[PDB]
Amino acid sequence: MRIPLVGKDSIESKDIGFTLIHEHLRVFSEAVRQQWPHLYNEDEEFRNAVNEVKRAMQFGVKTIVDPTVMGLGRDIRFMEKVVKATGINLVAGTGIYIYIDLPFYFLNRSIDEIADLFIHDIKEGIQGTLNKAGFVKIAADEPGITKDVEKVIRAAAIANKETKVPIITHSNAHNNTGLEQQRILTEEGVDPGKILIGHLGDTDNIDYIKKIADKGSFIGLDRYGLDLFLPVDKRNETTLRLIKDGYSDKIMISHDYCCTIDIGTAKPEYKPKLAPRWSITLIFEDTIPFLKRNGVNEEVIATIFKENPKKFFS
Amino acid sequence: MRIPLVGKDSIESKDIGFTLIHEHLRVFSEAVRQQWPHLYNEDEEFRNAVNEVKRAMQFGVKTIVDPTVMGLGRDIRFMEKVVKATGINLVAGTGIYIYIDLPFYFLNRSIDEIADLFIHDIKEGIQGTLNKAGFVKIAADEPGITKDVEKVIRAAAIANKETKVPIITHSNAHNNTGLEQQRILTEEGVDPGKILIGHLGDTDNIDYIKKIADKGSFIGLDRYGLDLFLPVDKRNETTLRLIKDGYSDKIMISHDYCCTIDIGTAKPEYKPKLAPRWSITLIFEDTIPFLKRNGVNEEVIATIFKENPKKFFS
Ligand SMILES: [Co+2]
Ligand SMILES: [Co+2]
Ligand SMILES: [Fe+2]
Ligand SMILES: [Fe+2]
Repeated sequence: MRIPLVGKDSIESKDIGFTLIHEHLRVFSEAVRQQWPHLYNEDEEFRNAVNEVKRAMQFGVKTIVDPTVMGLGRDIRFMEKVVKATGINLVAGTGIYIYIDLPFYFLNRSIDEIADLFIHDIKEGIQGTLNKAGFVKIAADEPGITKDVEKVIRAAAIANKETKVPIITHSNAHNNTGLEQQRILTEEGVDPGKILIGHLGDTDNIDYIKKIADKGSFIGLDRYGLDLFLPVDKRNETTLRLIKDGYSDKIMISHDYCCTIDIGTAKPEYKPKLAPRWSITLIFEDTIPFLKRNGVNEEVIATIFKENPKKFFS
Repeated sequence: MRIPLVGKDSIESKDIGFTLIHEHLRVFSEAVRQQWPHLYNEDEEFRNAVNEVKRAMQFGVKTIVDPTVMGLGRDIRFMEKVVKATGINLVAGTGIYIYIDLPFYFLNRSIDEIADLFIHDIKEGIQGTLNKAGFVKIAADEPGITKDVEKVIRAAAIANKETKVPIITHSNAHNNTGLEQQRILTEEGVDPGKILIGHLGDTDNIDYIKKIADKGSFIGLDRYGLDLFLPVDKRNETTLRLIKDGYSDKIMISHDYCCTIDIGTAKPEYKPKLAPRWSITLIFEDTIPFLKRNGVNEEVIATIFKENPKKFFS
């Protein structure tokens, strides 16, 4: 009776268990898939998602939070089927993922109208189902905090204030967008501890990363495996340094893995150089063992993957 | 047989008859409708489109060309439903409607891959049906010819050269985008006579409009009713001037009417202010009568609404 789950009764936050806070069962461009269905294979997508979730569960993952929202091809019914086939705790979200402008629908519509969409998903349910959103996802990237990006951020703040769900962000680690997202959300009255500023693991600039944590928000070291953003070894070094400097209670770790994704960058022939070891279980194979043999106590692991998510959703 | 029609056998261009070259049965943002179905009412959308098309047919319209493509919510099955209900000849298109960047799908994809999508729709069919595209639609607006906009234009050229279908554009009448579209397409080897440069009726700058006509392309005086872009009377004066100057061989006229559109700008409360007399039959009620009492004969009306679309699709 707190965190809504796809295809299940809602759960208390104290019962979330070991959590992967940022993974995607499937990502696609809504307009492309609608216009050219021949490009997609739902059987393969389902197979890939089920296989990955099953392996995560074998490593002890109890809950997966999937920030696929408008602009990334959120499909609650696809998510339902994956849950059915695996028994995973899956937290679905609402929100809008844009880099520049909103869809034309939003021309001459207020921030209130946008927030209403989020509240609908949180209180009523997603895409005509009774599966409810457990959080709001927003984005900004290379283009910075544009007018429309800002509208979406302020709409997310309204939704959090009304429903108490936390906010997960996508940011670009190199241009201050994460710090700006946090600033705007907190100014709108969002509790800093209800914000996860995403993709900060894409940089080794620990001074910037600590600024965000210092202002009270979780920091997303959340793209493990995506070497094109930052290699695994450098991520590991950065994660280890943050832990040693006392930032464990702010750290969240994940892969941002896409069991299937439709962008051209994700073509199989680019995998070897861009993301050779990227999968939903890389941290069990590399990161966690690495931390443990570099003096990191098990209590820190519990904090990052259990306590922090519990707090985020409380 | 030459021009494919939705839900009908293809027709020869000589049988196209009185044509509205740019009208929309329904426009929506794909991602918004997919994520928040509660905002839409397909019954109402269907009724609106059927009612408008029936009135157009009563006034002698034989064929409607509907350039709703990716980015505007093309839905071939909705189009089929309207054809069945009305008996209209409906030409559907392929293409991409963007102002700034392509959907993320297109990250690291070639211009050829884009063209392949268009060729698929033209040669195989649209959205898994046997209804084929009869033209390619591209756009550019206030942001100008961005890198991604330019890719789409060049993709349209490949599609035209390969399949001979014509190209219809959306442009901004005030920033030279129409002229640039024409230049890029012709430089790629597209026959200027297979291009309609759209939304030129949004300006009363006849020197600009004539520049495009002189270069061999049709000029889209195609937003009659949309006063916020240019009021009916000034459009009429511009149209009449171009006709008196001898340009009826390049003129195409339409409303760009949307029987339903989901953008906030089109909320009913704004209609009286922005587009009070906008509908799919305005040119029958105002424009054509206006031209006639200004000495324009039935032959010129025939050239614009029958002969020009015939040539365009030949
Ligand atoms: Co992201
Ligand atoms: Co247009
Ligand atoms: Fe993500
Ligand atoms: Fe249009």
